[PDB]
Amino acid sequence: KDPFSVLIMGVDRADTLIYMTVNPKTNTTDMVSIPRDTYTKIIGKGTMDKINHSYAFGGTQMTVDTVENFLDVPVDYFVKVNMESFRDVVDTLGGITVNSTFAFSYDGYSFGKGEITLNGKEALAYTRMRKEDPRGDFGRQDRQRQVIQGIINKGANISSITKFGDMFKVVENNVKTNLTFDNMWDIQSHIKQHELKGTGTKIIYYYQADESALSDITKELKESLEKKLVP
Repeated sequence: KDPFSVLIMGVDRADTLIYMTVNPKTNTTDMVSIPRDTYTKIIGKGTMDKINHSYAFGGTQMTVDTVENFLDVPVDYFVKVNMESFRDVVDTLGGITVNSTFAFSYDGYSFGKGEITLNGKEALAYTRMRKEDPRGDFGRQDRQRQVIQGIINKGANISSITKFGDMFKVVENNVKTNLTFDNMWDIQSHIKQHELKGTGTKIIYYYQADESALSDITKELKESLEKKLVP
Protein backbone atom coordinates (compact mmCIF):
# COMPACT_ATOMS: atom_id res chain seq x y z
CA LYS A 1 0.00 0.00 0.00
CA ASP A 2 0.93 3.67 0.37
CA PRO A 3 3.23 5.55 2.79
CA PHE A 4 2.27 5.90 6.47
CA SER A 5 3.80 7.22 9.69
CA VAL A 6 4.67 5.80 13.11
CA LEU A 7 5.53 7.54 16.37
CA ILE A 8 7.71 5.47 18.69
CA MET A 9 7.39 6.56 22.33
CA GLY A 10 9.58 5.37 25.13
CA VAL A 11 7.91 6.35 28.39
CA ASP A 12 9.26 6.61 31.94
CA ARG A 13 7.53 10.73 31.25
CA ALA A 14 7.75 10.47 27.42
CA ASP A 15 11.52 10.67 27.22
CA THR A 16 12.04 9.07 23.79
CA LEU A 17 10.21 10.19 20.66
CA ILE A 18 11.09 8.90 17.19
CA TYR A 19 8.85 9.98 14.32
CA MET A 20 9.13 7.84 11.22
CA THR A 21 7.59 7.63 7.76
CA VAL A 22 7.47 4.36 5.83
CA ASN A 23 7.04 4.01 2.07
CA PRO A 24 6.43 0.27 1.55
CA LYS A 25 6.50 0.69 -2.24
CA THR A 26 9.97 2.24 -2.46
CA ASN A 27 11.14 0.41 0.70
CA THR A 28 12.10 3.76 2.23
CA THR A 29 12.06 4.96 5.83
CA ASP A 30 12.56 8.52 7.09
CA MET A 31 13.19 9.10 10.77
CA VAL A 32 13.72 12.04 13.14
CA SER A 33 14.46 11.91 16.89
CA ILE A 34 12.88 14.62 19.05
CA PRO A 35 14.99 15.46 22.13
CA ARG A 36 13.28 15.08 25.49
CA ASP A 37 13.41 18.75 26.50
CA THR A 38 12.21 20.20 23.18
CA TYR A 39 10.10 23.23 24.04
CA THR A 40 6.76 23.40 22.26
CA LYS A 41 3.04 23.91 22.70
CA ILE A 42 1.33 20.95 24.35
CA ILE A 43 -1.89 20.41 22.42
CA GLY A 44 -5.10 20.09 24.40
CA LYS A 45 -3.80 22.28 27.20
CA GLY A 46 -2.85 25.95 26.93
CA THR A 47 0.83 25.76 27.81
CA MET A 48 4.17 25.46 26.08
CA ASP A 49 6.43 23.04 27.94
CA LYS A 50 9.02 20.32 27.48
CA ILE A 51 7.53 17.86 25.00
CA ASN A 52 8.24 14.89 27.30
CA HIS A 53 5.83 16.36 29.86
CA SER A 54 2.87 16.10 27.46
CA TYR A 55 2.51 12.40 28.30
CA ALA A 56 2.29 13.24 32.00
CA PHE A 57 -0.53 15.70 31.30
CA GLY A 58 -2.79 14.00 28.75
CA GLY A 59 -1.37 10.56 28.15
CA THR A 60 -0.68 9.11 24.73
CA GLN A 61 -3.24 11.18 22.79
CA MET A 62 -1.83 14.46 24.08
CA THR A 63 1.70 13.38 23.18
CA VAL A 64 0.76 12.38 19.64
CA ASP A 65 -1.13 15.66 19.16
CA THR A 66 1.86 17.62 20.47
CA VAL A 67 4.21 15.78 18.10
CA GLU A 68 1.84 16.44 15.20
CA ASN A 69 1.55 20.17 15.87
CA PHE A 70 5.31 20.39 16.43
CA LEU A 71 6.30 18.63 13.19
CA ASP A 72 3.27 19.71 11.12
CA VAL A 73 2.81 16.17 9.81
CA PRO A 74 0.29 13.56 10.89
CA VAL A 75 1.14 10.42 12.79
CA ASP A 76 -0.97 7.45 11.78
CA TYR A 77 0.30 4.74 14.13
CA PHE A 78 2.18 4.60 17.43
CA VAL A 79 4.23 2.21 19.56
CA LYS A 80 4.47 3.09 23.26
CA VAL A 81 6.90 1.13 25.43
CA ASN A 82 7.52 1.50 29.16
CA MET A 83 11.34 1.51 29.17
CA GLU A 84 11.51 0.74 32.89
CA SER A 85 10.16 -2.69 31.87
CA PHE A 86 12.74 -3.38 29.13
CA ARG A 87 14.05 -6.39 31.10
CA ASP A 88 10.71 -8.15 31.45
CA VAL A 89 9.68 -7.36 27.89
CA VAL A 90 12.94 -8.47 26.34
CA ASP A 91 12.90 -11.57 28.53
CA THR A 92 9.34 -12.38 27.46
CA LEU A 93 10.42 -12.31 23.84
CA GLY A 94 13.40 -14.50 23.11
CA GLY A 95 15.78 -11.66 23.82
CA ILE A 96 16.31 -9.12 21.07
CA THR A 97 19.10 -7.92 18.81
CA VAL A 98 20.39 -4.38 18.34
CA ASN A 99 22.68 -2.76 15.77
CA SER A 100 25.27 -1.30 18.14
CA THR A 101 27.01 1.53 16.27
CA PHE A 102 29.93 1.72 18.72
CA ALA A 103 31.50 -0.45 21.40
CA PHE A 104 31.64 0.37 25.10
CA SER A 105 31.51 -1.27 28.52
CA TYR A 106 28.92 -0.72 31.24
CA ASP A 107 27.51 -2.52 34.30
CA GLY A 108 29.65 -5.59 33.74
CA TYR A 109 28.94 -5.98 30.03
CA SER A 110 31.07 -5.04 27.03
CA PHE A 111 28.90 -4.27 24.00
CA GLY A 112 30.77 -4.56 20.71
CA LYS A 113 30.12 -2.89 17.38
CA GLY A 114 27.70 -4.70 15.06
CA GLU A 115 24.55 -6.80 15.38
CA ILE A 116 24.54 -8.15 18.93
CA THR A 117 21.98 -10.23 20.81
CA LEU A 118 20.80 -8.96 24.20
CA ASN A 119 18.77 -10.48 27.00
CA GLY A 120 16.70 -8.38 29.38
CA LYS A 121 19.45 -7.31 31.77
CA GLU A 122 21.85 -6.62 28.91
CA ALA A 123 19.24 -4.48 27.14
CA LEU A 124 18.50 -2.49 30.29
CA ALA A 125 22.22 -1.86 30.82
CA TYR A 126 22.72 -0.97 27.15
CA THR A 127 20.07 1.74 27.56
CA ARG A 128 21.05 3.03 31.00
CA MET A 129 24.62 4.01 30.01
CA ARG A 130 25.04 7.78 29.73
CA LYS A 131 28.46 9.29 30.51
CA GLU A 132 30.66 7.25 28.15
CA ASP A 133 28.50 8.02 25.06
CA PRO A 134 30.14 10.90 23.13
CA ARG A 135 26.74 11.71 21.56
CA GLY A 136 25.34 12.69 24.97
CA ASP A 137 21.59 12.23 25.30
CA PHE A 138 20.95 11.89 21.59
CA GLY A 139 23.10 8.78 22.00
CA ARG A 140 21.12 7.48 24.96
CA GLN A 141 17.87 8.17 23.09
CA ASP A 142 19.33 6.33 20.09
CA ARG A 143 20.22 3.27 22.17
CA GLN A 144 16.75 3.20 23.74
CA ARG A 145 15.30 3.48 20.24
CA GLN A 146 17.50 0.54 19.26
CA VAL A 147 16.12 -1.62 22.06
CA ILE A 148 12.53 -0.65 21.23
CA GLN A 149 13.10 -1.42 17.54
CA GLY A 150 14.65 -4.74 18.55
CA ILE A 151 11.47 -5.53 20.47
CA ILE A 152 9.45 -4.59 17.39
CA ASN A 153 11.63 -6.75 15.13
CA LYS A 154 11.39 -9.75 17.47
CA GLY A 155 7.62 -9.45 17.82
CA ALA A 156 7.29 -9.06 14.06
CA ASN A 157 9.27 -12.22 13.27
CA ILE A 158 6.99 -14.55 15.26
CA SER A 159 5.32 -16.93 12.85
CA SER A 160 3.42 -19.06 15.40
CA ILE A 161 -0.04 -17.65 16.15
CA THR A 162 -0.04 -19.24 19.60
CA LYS A 163 3.41 -17.97 20.57
CA PHE A 164 2.44 -14.49 19.36
CA GLY A 165 -0.80 -14.55 21.34
CA ASP A 166 0.80 -15.74 24.58
CA MET A 167 3.61 -13.19 24.10
CA PHE A 168 1.01 -10.47 23.60
CA LYS A 169 -0.91 -11.57 26.69
CA VAL A 170 2.16 -10.96 28.84
CA VAL A 171 3.54 -7.91 27.05
CA GLU A 172 0.48 -5.72 26.35
CA ASN A 173 0.70 -4.25 29.86
CA ASN A 174 4.03 -2.63 28.94
CA VAL A 175 3.67 -2.20 25.15
CA LYS A 176 0.73 -0.33 23.59
CA THR A 177 0.10 0.00 19.85
CA ASN A 178 -2.55 0.54 17.17
CA LEU A 179 -0.36 -0.84 14.35
CA THR A 180 -1.73 -3.29 11.79
CA PHE A 181 0.00 -6.55 11.08
CA ASP A 182 1.04 -5.34 7.60
CA ASN A 183 2.46 -2.10 9.00
CA MET A 184 4.39 -3.72 11.82
CA TRP A 185 5.92 -6.03 9.24
CA ASP A 186 6.67 -2.98 7.08
CA ILE A 187 8.62 -1.17 9.85
CA GLN A 188 10.77 -4.22 10.55
CA SER A 189 14.55 -3.79 10.19
CA HIS A 190 16.93 2.26 2.58
CA ILE A 191 17.00 4.30 5.82
CA LYS A 192 17.36 8.06 6.36
CA GLN A 193 17.82 9.19 9.96
CA HIS A 194 17.53 12.91 10.63
CA GLU A 195 19.25 15.40 12.91
CA LEU A 196 16.84 17.83 14.55
CA LYS A 197 19.04 20.90 14.84
CA GLY A 198 18.61 23.29 17.76
CA THR A 199 20.17 24.90 20.81
CA GLY A 200 19.91 24.25 24.54
CA THR A 201 19.88 27.18 26.96
CA LYS A 202 20.12 27.37 30.75
CA ILE A 203 18.20 30.10 32.58
CA ILE A 204 16.15 25.54 34.13
CA TYR A 205 17.46 23.76 31.03
CA TYR A 206 15.47 24.13 27.82
CA TYR A 207 15.98 23.00 24.25
CA GLN A 208 14.63 24.92 21.28
CA ALA A 209 14.69 23.73 17.70
CA ASP A 210 16.15 25.58 14.75
CA GLU A 211 12.90 26.94 13.29
CA SER A 212 14.38 26.85 9.77
CA ALA A 213 15.76 23.30 9.96
CA LEU A 214 12.36 22.29 11.34
CA SER A 215 10.69 23.76 8.25
CA ASP A 216 13.13 21.80 6.07
CA ILE A 217 12.54 18.46 7.77
CA THR A 218 8.78 19.05 7.71
CA LYS A 219 8.98 19.53 3.93
CA GLU A 220 11.03 16.32 3.71
CA LEU A 221 8.54 14.26 5.75
CA LYS A 222 5.57 15.73 3.87
CA GLU A 223 7.03 14.74 0.50
CA SER A 224 7.83 11.30 1.92
CA LEU A 225 4.17 10.89 2.96
CA GLU A 226 2.55 12.01 -0.30
CA LYS A 227 0.02 9.85 -2.14
CA LYS A 228 0.85 10.42 -5.81
CA LEU A 229 -2.13 10.72 -8.19
CA VAL A 230 -0.90 10.31 -11.78
CA PRO A 231 -2.71 9.30 -15.01
